[PDB]
Amino acid sequence: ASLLLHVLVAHKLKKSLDSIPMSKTIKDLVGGKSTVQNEILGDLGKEF
Amino acid sequence: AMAATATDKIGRSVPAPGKGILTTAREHHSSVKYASPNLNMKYRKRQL
Ligand SMILES: *P(=O)(O)OCC(C)(C)[C@@H](O)C(=O)NCCC(=O)NCCS
Repeated sequence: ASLLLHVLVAHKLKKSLDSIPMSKTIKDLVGGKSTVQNEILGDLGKEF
Repeated sequence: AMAATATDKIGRSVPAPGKGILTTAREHHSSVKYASPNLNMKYRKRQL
């Protein structure tokens, strides 16, 4: 589930796996862009 | 009687609504112990 979540969040923000550290939160990585937070949460709900 | 526009502040969500228009009610209460002739229409009229 760690490979699957890393890849889905990385592909959404359009960044390589190394760019997104797993220690950070979705709200953190997104900056203030709540439009992109709502997409990642919708994608994680669709997935798991 | 009035028509105003306001931006908000530093942000990263274009579609997020904010409170800049609160500024239409801006006024200064530091010194307010005694009523202000300028607010009294009889005074304004006398001066005219
Ligand atoms: P983020 O926390 O800004 O969320 C994104 C959003 C699109 C869900 C949100 O900002 C929102 O509800 N925007 C529309 C707000 C609104 O109705 N403003 C008036 C014209 S649509």
